[PDB]
Amino acid sequence: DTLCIGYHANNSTDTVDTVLEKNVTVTHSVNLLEDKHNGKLCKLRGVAPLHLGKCNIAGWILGNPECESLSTASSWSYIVETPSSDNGTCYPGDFIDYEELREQLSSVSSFERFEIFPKTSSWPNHDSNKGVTAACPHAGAKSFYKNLIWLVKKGNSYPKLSKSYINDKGKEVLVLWGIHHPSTSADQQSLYQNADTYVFVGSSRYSKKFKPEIAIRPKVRDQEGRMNYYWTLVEPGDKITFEATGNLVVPRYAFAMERNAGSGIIISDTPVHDCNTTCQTPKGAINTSLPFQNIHPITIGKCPKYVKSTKLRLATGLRNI
Amino acid sequence: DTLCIGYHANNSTDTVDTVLEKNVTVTHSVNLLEDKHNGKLCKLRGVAPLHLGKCNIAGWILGNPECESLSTASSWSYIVETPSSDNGTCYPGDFIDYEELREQLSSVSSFERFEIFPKTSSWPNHDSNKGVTAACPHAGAKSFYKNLIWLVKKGNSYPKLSKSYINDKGKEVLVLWGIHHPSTSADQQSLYQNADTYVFVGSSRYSKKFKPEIAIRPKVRDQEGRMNYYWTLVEPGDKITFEATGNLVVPRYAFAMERNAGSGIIISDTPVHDCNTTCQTPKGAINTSLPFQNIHPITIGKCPKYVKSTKLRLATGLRNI
Amino acid sequence: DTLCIGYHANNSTDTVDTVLEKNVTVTHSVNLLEDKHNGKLCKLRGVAPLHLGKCNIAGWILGNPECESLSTASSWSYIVETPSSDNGTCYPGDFIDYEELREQLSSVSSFERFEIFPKTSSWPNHDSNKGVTAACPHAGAKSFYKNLIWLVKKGNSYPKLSKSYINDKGKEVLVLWGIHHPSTSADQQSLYQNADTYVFVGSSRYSKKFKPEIAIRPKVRDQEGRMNYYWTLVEPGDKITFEATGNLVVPRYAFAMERNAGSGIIISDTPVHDCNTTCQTPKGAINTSLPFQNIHPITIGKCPKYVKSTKLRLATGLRNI
Amino acid sequence: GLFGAIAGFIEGGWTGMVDGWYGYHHQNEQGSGYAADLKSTQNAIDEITNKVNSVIEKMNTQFTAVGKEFNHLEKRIENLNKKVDDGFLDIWTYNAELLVLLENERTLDYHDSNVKNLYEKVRSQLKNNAKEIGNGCFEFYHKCDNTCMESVKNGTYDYPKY
Amino acid sequence: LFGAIAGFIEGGWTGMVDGWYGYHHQNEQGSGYAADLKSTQNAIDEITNKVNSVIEKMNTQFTAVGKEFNHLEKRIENLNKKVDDGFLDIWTYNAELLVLLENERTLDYHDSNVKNLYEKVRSQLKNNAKEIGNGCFEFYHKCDNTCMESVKNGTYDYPKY
Amino acid sequence: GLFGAIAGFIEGGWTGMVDGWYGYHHQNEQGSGYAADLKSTQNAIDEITNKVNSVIEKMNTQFTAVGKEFNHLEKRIENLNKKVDDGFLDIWTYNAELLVLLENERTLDYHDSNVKNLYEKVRSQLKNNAKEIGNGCFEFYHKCDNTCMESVKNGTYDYPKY
Ligand SMILES: *[C@@H]1O[C@H](CO)[C@@H](O[C@@H]2O[C@H](CO)[C@@H](O)[C@H](O)[C@H]2NC(C)=O)[C@H](O)[C@H]1NC(C)=O
Ligand SMILES: *[C@@H]1O[C@H](CO)[C@@H](O)[C@H](O)[C@H]1NC(C)=O
Ligand SMILES: *[C@@H]1O[C@H](CO)[C@@H](O)[C@H](O)[C@H]1NC(C)=O
Ligand SMILES: *[C@@H]1O[C@H](CO)[C@@H](O)[C@H](O)[C@H]1NC(C)=O
Ligand SMILES: *[C@@H]1O[C@H](CO)[C@@H](O)[C@H](O)[C@H]1NC(C)=O
Ligand SMILES: *[C@@H]1O[C@H](CO)[C@@H](O)[C@H](O)[C@H]1NC(C)=O
Repeated sequence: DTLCIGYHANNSTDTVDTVLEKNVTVTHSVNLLEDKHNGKLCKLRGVAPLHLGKCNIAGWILGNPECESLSTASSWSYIVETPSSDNGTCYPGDFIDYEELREQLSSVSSFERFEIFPKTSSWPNHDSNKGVTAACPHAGAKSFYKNLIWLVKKGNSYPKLSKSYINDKGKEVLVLWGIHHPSTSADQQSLYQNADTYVFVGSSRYSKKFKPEIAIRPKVRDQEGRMNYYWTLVEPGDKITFEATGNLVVPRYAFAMERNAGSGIIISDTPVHDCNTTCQTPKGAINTSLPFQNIHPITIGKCPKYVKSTKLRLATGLRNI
Repeated sequence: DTLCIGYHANNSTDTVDTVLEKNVTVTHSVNLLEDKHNGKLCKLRGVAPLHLGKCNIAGWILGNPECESLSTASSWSYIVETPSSDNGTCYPGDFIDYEELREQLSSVSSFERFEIFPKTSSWPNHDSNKGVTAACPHAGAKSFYKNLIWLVKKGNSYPKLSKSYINDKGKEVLVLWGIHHPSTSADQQSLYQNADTYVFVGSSRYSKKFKPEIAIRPKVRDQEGRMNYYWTLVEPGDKITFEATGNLVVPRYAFAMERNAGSGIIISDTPVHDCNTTCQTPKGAINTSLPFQNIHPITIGKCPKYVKSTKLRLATGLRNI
Repeated sequence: DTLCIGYHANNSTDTVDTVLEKNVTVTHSVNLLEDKHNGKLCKLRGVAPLHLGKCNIAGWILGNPECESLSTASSWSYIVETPSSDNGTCYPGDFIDYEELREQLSSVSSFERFEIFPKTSSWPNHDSNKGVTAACPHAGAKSFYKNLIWLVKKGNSYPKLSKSYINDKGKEVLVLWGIHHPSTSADQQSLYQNADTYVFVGSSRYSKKFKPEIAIRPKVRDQEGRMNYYWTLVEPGDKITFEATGNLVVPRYAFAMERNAGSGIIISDTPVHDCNTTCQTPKGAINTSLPFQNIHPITIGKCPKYVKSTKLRLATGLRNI
Repeated sequence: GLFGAIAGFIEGGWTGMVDGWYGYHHQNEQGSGYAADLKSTQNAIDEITNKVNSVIEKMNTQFTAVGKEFNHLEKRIENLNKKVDDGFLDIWTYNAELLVLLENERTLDYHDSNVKNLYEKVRSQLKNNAKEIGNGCFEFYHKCDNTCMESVKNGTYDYPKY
Repeated sequence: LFGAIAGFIEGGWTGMVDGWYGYHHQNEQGSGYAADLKSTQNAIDEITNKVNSVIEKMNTQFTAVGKEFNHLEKRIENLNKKVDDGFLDIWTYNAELLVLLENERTLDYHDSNVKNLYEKVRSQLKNNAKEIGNGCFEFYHKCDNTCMESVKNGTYDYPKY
Repeated sequence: GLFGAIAGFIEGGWTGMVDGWYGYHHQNEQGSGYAADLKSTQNAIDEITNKVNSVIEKMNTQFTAVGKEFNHLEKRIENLNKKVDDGFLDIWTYNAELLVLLENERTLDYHDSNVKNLYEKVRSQLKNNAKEIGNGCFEFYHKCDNTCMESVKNGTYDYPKY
């Protein structure tokens, strides 16, 4: 005498929405939406990313004199460039199938850089010391790509060259080379005597004959000439043959490489740190179990679905009163 | 005396469906599915579309003698072609990266067409008057594109030409040109005396050099020869250089341009009217707030999701007796 | 005298899940998830697939001597290759736009293969009998593609050849040809006397001038030369013209073809049987009305959505006790 | 049919009542009359409205131009594009079809609840002073005038009565 | 959700086998399980329609998923993979939840149907019997086979004490 | 509001009760006290928890890297890619927005059901021995001591009284 029956209430002010009522105060509630990141570029599997810093992919593999300080990590989960990395192809030209390479290079399981064609003992009928440019400066002194050699004629003679590498590694070998297109027919012979030359690269799958296109281009980094960059993957046991009567920028360093496909490239100012994460964005990492997130649409890893919502509050308790 | 409690009913026959029961009559209901359009091609942001009428994109920018009506329009939200516009490249050939242009041209925020290389004062060493064809008729008499000039030799002499334009506009400049491939080596010299010619176009990013491919192609519009069309965008402050010893169809008119990406092209006979719309389809415009529509999958703007449903009637009232 | 009200129960052990409770036993339930296939590769529309067996697409259309016992079928719903089928382009080279062709060949409505350029009466000025190779063996002895002819010089003379076919079929005609690139300039003249040759293929839409690229490639199937393969579709009433002074592997058989777009290619060992199916996967066919399936993501036809779920039991009865 | 009220123990509806969804039909000496429960009807209308304005207003789309152009040598990415369009077609069609089926079932149950709830809210008021016929109708055991009914539908119903 | 099934009526009757809901009378003539035909028949009609909605509303297009790309198209190959995985996560999740929700509702549907049946007879014979509390009533008068018939029939229209 | 209990015939809640969601407030001679129904509260907590762990745990995603790179001559497939990202954006945003609205409505109805179910479970235990006030409260017709209440909240309540 008597017995009343009722429910709970507290000082809570958490509101949620329903199909029939908006802003309903309720005893308890959880959040389904993650909206918090650590503002750090973290490891992703268990392997840290590759940070290029001042340079971009192009400058990194070619060996631009400024990217001099970065190439060792034998594997990475993804690649990071800065929006203010401009050090790439210092000598104007076209990087064929560039963005594609970048994709292939986004994540790698093993990546060792070996000297494919040793500079000293490989080019015995050509000058391998005269190939520098003011476009690729190093120490105010003219320089060039570390991983490429700009073969010019040996004093009035550019004999047909023909070298070839056979992949004895136990994995794919990324090989990069270049074709130089002089601005004038005077520079053509000055560099490679012969006035009509041709370059041929061939493997078991690749085959392409290049013809120099001599003409005056508008000056880019003070060059009226151009230099196009090419790359290919050589299977294990397969060989690749270089042949040229001039205008060939030969490979000096190649890359033994094994690629675990399925990653990407992040262009961000966000500092790279020693932390584990299962999901990465350019603004930072996400450590969450929630089904949804509104931090960034571009994500890498096993991430929550990106949603436009500004709050996803799921009621657990009951009405307050 | 009595009281009995009950619910509403009326002469309504609106039926809806539920998980449990089909065709349940109810007192009140709304429609979630929009199935009604005004059958008009309307403005989209606040700016009207670009209607090409008899011509398509190719014919429009090249200056086909038939597209010689207007379109001066300095901006448009999207582009409209009729399924029965066939006036494009009157001179048989290949429009390189055509589809891409069209997408670049789909929507523009400023678009003025200026004479890049004034016909009178630009070509004092070549004939800029014999360059017409029966393939590009204007009034039964031969003509040509209005934005291109078909330079030929000036009586037995085609000297190396070398012009260049520097973009002083505060915007990108679309530049179009052409490479002509004669059918026979007799027509080659008859047009450009030299038998072995070359054309080179180059800017800060572009560089290509073309070699005429002389051969007999099957007749198209009475031509055994061919003419390939090329285009490029020149950055502000950048310059583009033309150089050729024959076969070059030079730019006459260029286009100062600024492109707000994110639009498309509609191929429809639907009349274009003076009306505002937030969502456009080939069939007509859609003025709705509903989440779904079943009018057309191809949509432009902020539109309802396209759905296969024939009706999406949502019940609001109750069962009606 | 009493009157009780209750519900049903039985020996059922079927469990289902709810938002609130897991593993709830229930009287009756259906399955929404299809997880059973007939492990057969069946007809799709009402038309059986095209099974290539030992060969792949390339070897099939080119006429590789091993695919000799292959194509007659005048139509198919999709194409089946075995993971083991390695008989394709026996003579090393590059099949240009290969993937594209496969996609256009994936499903066809009519497909008859007629002799476009009759071997006996088409080449009276060139040798059409020496064109074999150890790379394309038919019974240990040298052979070549059935649908291509390797024209060589007729004893110290390779006159400019110039053939052309006009499509009088009431459908598209797939035409395949080849460009041969000898390894050495000695083999060049030994095959086609002239040292500087060119080949040109042209139609109303196609036009391309090929120049051989002579060089030593690494040995593939014992050839250090190469042979690139090309194809095109000729529209009814249109013509295609071949012209060459050497290096041209000419068409012998073409294909009158009509292609109902919207199919694919299955690479599976699964046996092909005489059965009807509305949905096909590499693992087998799916005969279901369910909305979901977890058999295979790669599907052809009108199929259930692929889902990762292991079970999707939908309760129909009530709790069991 | 989920709460047993509508189309349940109260078989039909009143074409007579036109002021709201739920109401009463009194029958005393002063006369007969249909009177819709203002508060209850007024609350449902407010909630159902919010329901429709949720299914609609939560669909906020982007400004995009579906449909792309490809050449005869881009049939693959043309089919990729078609796959994206057909994927989004099946997802939205199915979700929209089921969203309506479910929310229709619920909406009808909402009205059923509101009616039954109205029953009960009056039945407990006047426990003994009237008897349950079983047809959603009560038969008073005493004279109930207009201002008597007015206190039942008002929620302010005295029990010092008999 | 309605307190009936697994609520104030703890278990179910393995005995009754002619429908989902029914009765078990116990008079002098004998005991017997008899399933409510009309009620059972209506649920079966509605649950069936439910399953035939979840299934029949899934109308798909004729498309061939899976495309081919060469070693220089890894990007659009990954784009394609991204479209396939996006559709995989959307359908898997939606199908998983659609079942969880509609299972919860279906069990509540049966709970409702039972409770509704309890009330539909409880209000037909108010005084003539008492509520045990176990979903069972104890008559205050002789209820023969044709007496029960009129209760399960809905025509119990004559009050008799 | 769907079962008439919470915010229905039982207007407010008890800030006093802090042991569970659902309970009672007895008022005999021994004293007054709030006591939450252990079993009922414990069952809801177990089911609501499972609910949240379903909406979350059923979202199993794949390891993919959204975002791709295209040059100035790939604006189309760049827009195709953008279309795929915006399509998935609208689909997930909408369903997540609605999934919460519906499961919110349902969860509140779940608690309403649990309360009403509790009211009935006691009201049918002691039929005559007490009367229904109408405010979810009963007034005993006999002395109900602490061990009397115990047998009501216990489900083991004997009936030899007046
Ligand atoms: C058809 O396929 C078979 C098997 O792939 C080819 O046989 C191979 O030939 C190479 C080169 O002589 C050998 O090194 C392999 O050992 C062979 N494999 C097998 C399984 O025999 C054959 O060359 C192909 N035939 C044609 C005409 O292309
Ligand atoms: C009231 O809020 C304070 C802090 O804001 C918190 O410590 C306390 O637990 C709350 N009261 C209850 C009953 O939860
Ligand atoms: C109410 O809730 C809505 C979301 O449903 C929110 O946008 C708004 O700011 C809130 N304001 C008030 C007064 O409830
Ligand atoms: C991150 O994970 C790696 C796995 O390689 C482990 O070695 C390291 O200790 C972890 N660091 C932190 C901070 O969890
Ligand atoms: C990039 O490197 C070049 C030399 O290769 C240097 O001259 C230039 O200043 C650098 N630019 C930037 C933005 O770091
Ligand atoms: C314009 O189109 C018609 C038919 O479409 C064609 O006959 C005519 O030659 C075209 N004119 C030009 C200049 O292309």
